[PDB]
Amino acid sequence: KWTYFGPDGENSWSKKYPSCGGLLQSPIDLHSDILQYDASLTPLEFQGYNLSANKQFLLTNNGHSVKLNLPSDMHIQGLQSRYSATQLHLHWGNPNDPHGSEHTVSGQHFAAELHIVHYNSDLYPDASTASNKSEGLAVLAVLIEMGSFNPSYDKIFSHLQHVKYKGQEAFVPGFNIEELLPERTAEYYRYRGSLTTPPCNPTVLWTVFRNPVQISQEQLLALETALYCTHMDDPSPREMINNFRQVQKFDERLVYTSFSQ
Amino acid sequence: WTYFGPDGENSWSKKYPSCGGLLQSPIDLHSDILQYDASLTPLEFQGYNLSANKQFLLTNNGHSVKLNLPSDMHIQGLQSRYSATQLHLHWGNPNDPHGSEHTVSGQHFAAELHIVHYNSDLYPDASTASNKSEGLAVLAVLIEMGSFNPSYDKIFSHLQHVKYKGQEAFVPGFNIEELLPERTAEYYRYRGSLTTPPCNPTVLWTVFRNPVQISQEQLLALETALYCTHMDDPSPREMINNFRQVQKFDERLVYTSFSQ
Ligand SMILES: COc1c(F)c(S(N)(=O)=O)c(F)c(NC2CCCCCCC2)c1S(=O)(=O)CCCO
Ligand SMILES: COc1c(F)c(S(N)(=O)=O)c(F)c(NC2CCCCCCC2)c1S(=O)(=O)CCCO
Ligand SMILES: [Zn+2]
Ligand SMILES: [Zn+2]
Repeated sequence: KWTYFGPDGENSWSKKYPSCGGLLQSPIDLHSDILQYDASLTPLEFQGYNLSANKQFLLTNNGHSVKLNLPSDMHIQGLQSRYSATQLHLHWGNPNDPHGSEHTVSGQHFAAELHIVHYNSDLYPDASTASNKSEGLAVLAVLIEMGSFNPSYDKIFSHLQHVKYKGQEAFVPGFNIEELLPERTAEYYRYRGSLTTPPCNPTVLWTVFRNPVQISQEQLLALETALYCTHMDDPSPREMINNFRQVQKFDERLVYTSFSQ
Repeated sequence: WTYFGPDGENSWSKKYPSCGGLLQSPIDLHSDILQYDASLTPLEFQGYNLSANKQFLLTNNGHSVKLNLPSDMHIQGLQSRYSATQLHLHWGNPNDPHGSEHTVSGQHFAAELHIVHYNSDLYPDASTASNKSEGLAVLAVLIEMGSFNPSYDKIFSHLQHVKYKGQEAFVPGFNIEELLPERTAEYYRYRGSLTTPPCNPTVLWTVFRNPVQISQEQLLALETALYCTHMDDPSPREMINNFRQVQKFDERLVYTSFSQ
């Protein structure tokens, strides 16, 4: 029953989910004082991201976000283990305040954020097993700005009126997930953190790409208005808006960058 | 309660339920939520010129450094008189010297001064006022780096004597209005909360628009002089990063006394 607003909102998550009050929490504000270049942060390789358009992938409203399941033959390499994709999802604001990224850059929110969740498939047989192990998860984050219409993101957003309510599922034809990534993916921020939702496990290696992508105001409005956190038959409906966590204290961490300027 | 580890701000709501309730402070003061309000006339700071012949208690309470203030000191210009009770500060650390509580357009200032007052027309003391309607009013001064500030030094020159939790020192009276910035007529105003436990949503906030300056050495002194542990603690903890993260603030406004 955790939420982003009211008595079950984020200042209360730790009452039920102790790690949400623990160390290494995400998201964070990316600002100069805590950035340090690291020349070892070489480019990731995106393997099997080009999903067949003749296949289909499950889109689910889970009550907290909209997620797309991804196949385990999709991987990132370049890490010291190979990590396999498990799902992607988004975080966003609301129609009257389209400023719902989780990470901030120099104190500013972007309109939204995409997360592509992977797990260490060298070591673990599924993401649920990996999720409570050190470096078990690797999440890629793409900052999203209001801008031009994005046909690639629309391959997801065009299905939103079919997963309006919690528990609903739809199919999305495959497409090349690398189309959701920004330019110059070799340029990224890297840090050790956590899930940004309960149970807040501090088991995530985060990669936030330096450059944002754009989606239109109309795409953001669809994202911000189509979805509910509640079931179709709930007599107390709740709009799925503002589903981002506030940024967290650093706890002495630095953020490492693959770019020096 | 603390500002880190297991007893840090995400856990305050366990013992202090209002920390997970409504109207929480601090917040980001940013353009899209500001609205000019002509009713926001200047405050008057009365009895702020504290007698040099009196002394005022400075404490390290393990969370900040606080200076007790006398109840004859008050704000005029609100519907009720709000009498002073104490002032204190919030700051970051030398590696990231940006520890204000409020932010402006997403940016932290170096530090922030709060002068806490209570509604003495309605309530007999600050403790009684603290959980009641219209109970508290806090003035906030944003602090940045710049030239040396002799007035802030009237406080900071005492910090070494309150290095550890529980320690105290006496500060001779001075003019507290010297701690306020230029053009105090220009301010942000909103209804919010204490930024520490118990987080009561009973604070009328006034954040002055313009910051003050202190020197690099003054800011470093503030950031390095104090511990949040008692002197005999075999595991000392520096008092740094003693600010709360900004809170969500949806479907409201911060009112401004200025439009331009
Ligand atoms: C939108 O919610 C998120 C979420 F925000 C994040 S984030 N931002 O990447 O940390 C997630 F990683 C996940 N998924 C992970 C899947 C792999 C491991 C299994 C445990 C859940 C984590 C999810 S979730 O949709 O699955 C809901 C999890 C509720 O506990
Ligand atoms: C540094 O801690 C603060 C503090 F941050 C704030 S803030 N930022 O102005 O909301 C405070 F107001 C207070 N003092 C108030 C005094 C008047 C009412 C009695 C209850 C305590 C609030 C204090 S305190 O040093 O006294 C510690 C209180 C722990 O409960
Ligand atoms: Zn996420
Ligand atoms: Zn304060």
